[PDB]
Amino acid sequence: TCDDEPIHIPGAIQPHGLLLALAADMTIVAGSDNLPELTIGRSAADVFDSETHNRLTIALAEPPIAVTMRKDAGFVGSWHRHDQLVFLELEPPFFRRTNSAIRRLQAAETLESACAAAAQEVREITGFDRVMIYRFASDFSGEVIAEDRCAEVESYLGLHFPASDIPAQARRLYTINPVRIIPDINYRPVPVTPDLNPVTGRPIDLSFAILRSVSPVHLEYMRNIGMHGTMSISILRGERLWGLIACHHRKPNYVDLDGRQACELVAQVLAWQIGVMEEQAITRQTLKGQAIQRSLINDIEQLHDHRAGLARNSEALLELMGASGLCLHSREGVITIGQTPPGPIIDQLAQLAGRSGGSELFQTDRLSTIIPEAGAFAEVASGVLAVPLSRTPPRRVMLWFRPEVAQTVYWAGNPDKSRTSFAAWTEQTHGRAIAWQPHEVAAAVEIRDLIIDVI
Amino acid sequence: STCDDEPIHIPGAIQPHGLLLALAADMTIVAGSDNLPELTGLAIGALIGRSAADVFDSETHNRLTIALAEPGAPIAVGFTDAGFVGSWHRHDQLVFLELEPPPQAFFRRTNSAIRRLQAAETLESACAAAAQEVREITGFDRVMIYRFASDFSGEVIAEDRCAEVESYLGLHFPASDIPAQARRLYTINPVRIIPDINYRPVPVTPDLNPVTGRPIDLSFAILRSVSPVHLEYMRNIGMHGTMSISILRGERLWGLIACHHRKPNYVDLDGRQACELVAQVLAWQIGVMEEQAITRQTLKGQAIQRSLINDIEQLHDHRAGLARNSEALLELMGASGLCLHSREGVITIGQTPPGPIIDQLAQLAGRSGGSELFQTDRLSTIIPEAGAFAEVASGVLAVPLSRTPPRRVMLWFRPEVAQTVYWAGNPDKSGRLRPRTSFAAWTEQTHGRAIAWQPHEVAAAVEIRDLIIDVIL
Ligand SMILES: */C=C/C1=C(C)C(=O)N/C1=C\C1=NC(=C\c2[nH]c(/C=C3\NC(=O)C(C=C)=C3C)c(C)c2CCC(=O)O)/C(CCC(=O)O)=C1C
Ligand SMILES: */C=C/C1=C(C)C(=O)N/C1=C\C1=NC(=C\c2[nH]c(/C=C3\NC(=O)C(C=C)=C3C)c(C)c2CCC(=O)O)/C(CCC(=O)O)=C1C
Repeated sequence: TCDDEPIHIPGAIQPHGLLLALAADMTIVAGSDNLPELTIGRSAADVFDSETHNRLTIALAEPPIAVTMRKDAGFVGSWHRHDQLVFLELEPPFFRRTNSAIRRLQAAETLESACAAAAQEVREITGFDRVMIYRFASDFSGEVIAEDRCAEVESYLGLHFPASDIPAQARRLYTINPVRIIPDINYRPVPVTPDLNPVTGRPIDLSFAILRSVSPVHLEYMRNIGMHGTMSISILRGERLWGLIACHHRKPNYVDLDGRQACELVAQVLAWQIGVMEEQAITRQTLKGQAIQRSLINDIEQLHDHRAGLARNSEALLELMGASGLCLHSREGVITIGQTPPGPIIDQLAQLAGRSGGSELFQTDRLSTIIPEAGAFAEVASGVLAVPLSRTPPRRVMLWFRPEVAQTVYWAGNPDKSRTSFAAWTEQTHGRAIAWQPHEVAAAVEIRDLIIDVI
Repeated sequence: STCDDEPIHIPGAIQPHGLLLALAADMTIVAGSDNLPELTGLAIGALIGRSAADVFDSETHNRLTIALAEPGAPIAVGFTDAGFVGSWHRHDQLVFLELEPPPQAFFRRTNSAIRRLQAAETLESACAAAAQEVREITGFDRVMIYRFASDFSGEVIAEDRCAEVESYLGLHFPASDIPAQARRLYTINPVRIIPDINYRPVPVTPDLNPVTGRPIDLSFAILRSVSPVHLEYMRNIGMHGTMSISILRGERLWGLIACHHRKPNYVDLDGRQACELVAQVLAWQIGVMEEQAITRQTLKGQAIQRSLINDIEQLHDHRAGLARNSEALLELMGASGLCLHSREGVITIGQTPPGPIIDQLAQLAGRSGGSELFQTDRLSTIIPEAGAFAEVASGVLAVPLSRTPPRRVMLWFRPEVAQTVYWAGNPDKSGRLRPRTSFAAWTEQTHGRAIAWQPHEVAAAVEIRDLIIDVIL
């Protein structure tokens, strides 16, 4: 039921800032009940006097911003257009550092040097007590991979977390609204009145609201963890939530707007910088690589036909990919090399192969989670790779697999849930095989590219 | 073409607008700008061997000592208590140090246009945005952006200039105007500013690396003296103040932000600090728009691909099938005609040349450069006798279907277009070497060229084979 809470229409905001919803050919309609007080539906040309309405409205009408109360203070004006009406949020009220951190983020050589640099700067620009960089694995559980922190605050590096610490609907949001901050986690929520879209006749969609009332479930989270000031930035490699810059603080802390814009730009930089390294390991490997591969190709290219060619040098080509066993799978011809799974090799994997192929391949570390009955066969089938020969179908799919490996994984303790406390706790992990990056995959691809020459 | 020979990293001099120091590990300053006599009282032969701190403030002394600790600019050199600007680096094995004379509103202007380049939907909407922003912040009379071609010749593809400033837009430039070595370092030294071009260079004394047997490598120098030829160049062009930024898409010199000014003009560190970022942000978008278009070409190739799947499912000869779909799929990639070359069967669909298509193009095909393709925009160039059929075969694109023997070949043909390109020059008219005196645009109209294939159009053909294969199962 975790992916079921509707967080985007919460009908409230946070007390520190105040916001207004207006009718677009500008008159103002639906009000946040955080701002009527220290300053109901109303006509919009009716804001500070023409200085901050008019010039700021025309810039909003045609194509950030800086903004007369009884109390006479000064606010920050951020906005956006969404579900067809005009939003406007208000919160209370250097350059070298930013560029030099790009300049350092550009020279960083390894994926760790990229992140601990990323982690480094956005702490030095929010002062936050802890700035962790959080990569998602495929199952979208995570691991804090690098970390930069003030002393005396507990350290969470190399630490795995449930996928559940941020649920499914929460994640589209961070895939589309790329940044979020709550300064005090014990803010008493101040409602929006009404929560009626006057336009679409239903609750106030508060999606690109950065003042939005947040989940009490994740409020429960930070009174647990004991950090009362928190912000994050999501990391987007091609519309996919790759990971998160999760910032923390023992005490509440506000980061002002142009101060929060810099934080994000860093993540964007890492979003190529990672993509830089994603691709130069992708060609550092195809080289060594060719030297030995091309050899046992000409040894499989002793093709009067292939099995006497391949399986003669398969005991060599098996050693390439951690091939505990493999299988050839044509609908008619299934050929095993090495250690064999028998019947749901054919139907429960090839149908499993190209369906939701998505034109990309299928690889998995776990099978008892992707096909439940693989649990009995973990000793030879705990993890599986498969490459289509391509149309859906005949879709003749080749596949290599891996046995299970007993690794010990650390956790913010007991992933067994409501949660309570997150001290270090070990789980021995069964039914899991050891992974793949493309010095095996790009080998595997450059296997069947090479094979397909069997014309 | 000695152009590519002149050693430019060791001019033996720096520029007057600042002063430079060369120091070893323990701050024995080795060489110095010959205007340093006017700075501490000592003529240069006396600076030599002296220590750093004495030259300096007690404040500024320590603040460099810490910056050097980390195994990167900018400190301030208030040294005695006026304020200087400290850009440094290690190079050779010694630590260089260059010196320069003396928030928010600057920086809103940055993201306002950082996030502008993020929105840009075309290159030209992006580069009249890059060039626009560079100009808003370095106030240069003219801000051009320069595209490098395959030969390292170039083209002004966008431009922003204040009115009154004569325009070099859409103009081509020879590959000689930036010779080999300049590029070799513009790849690695991404920035250069020369603020006056009739400046009298301040030499460094000595011109010796004490570290090794060399003159002084002024590679990472912002202050290094440039070639006199490139100066006679810009007296000719009529712009007496210039700055360039290198636009690097992944360690290949892609192009250049070349700013110009009628009179001299200076850009402080911050000014061109933000500007190094603009070419950075821009080298990014170029790669996004590049690859975001590979997805919308992969888009419209959908409906008409589905066409020839149903046409090989029905006919099960792909030739019969695809060559029926021929009328459209060779418009998809704007090809004139194509041909399918199986070493056994050559079937020529639409417009195509005869018997030298076979061997003189499939033995030219891929050279067993397995990861490689083949193409041209002129074929009369490479098979000279193809000049005869240059009317139907001027450019070509051609995909293998295997490691040679089997050598299956698909190939797309494009005809000859009379396109008009123009430049300053006289690209043949390019004792010492000497730079051109006139830069008025001459037009040339080109014999035997196809339209430029893009990865845009290439990604099309690329997908075709990768489905023919899918089907053949
Ligand atoms: C299934 C419900 C949840 C469980 C269990 C849980 O632990 N949290 C749950 C719900 C939400 N989390 C929301 C935001 C959020 N969660 C995290 C989790 C982390 N913080 C960290 O510091 C680290 C790792 C170092 C993790 C994994 C983060 C970072 C965020 C974003 C905000 C922040 O910076 O803390 C969330 C959304 C609330 C809302 O937007 O209304 C929910 C519902
Ligand atoms: C055969 C010798 C040379 C001829 C002729 C010539 O024109 N240049 C020759 C050698 C060098 N050129 C150097 C630098 C340089 N050249 C250019 C060329 C252009 N500038 C433009 O604005 C445009 C078009 C709009 C072109 C085609 C540039 C940009 C530069 C760099 C400096 C700048 O921004 O003006 C050069 C290097 C000198 C040095 O810096 O050491 C040499 C040797």
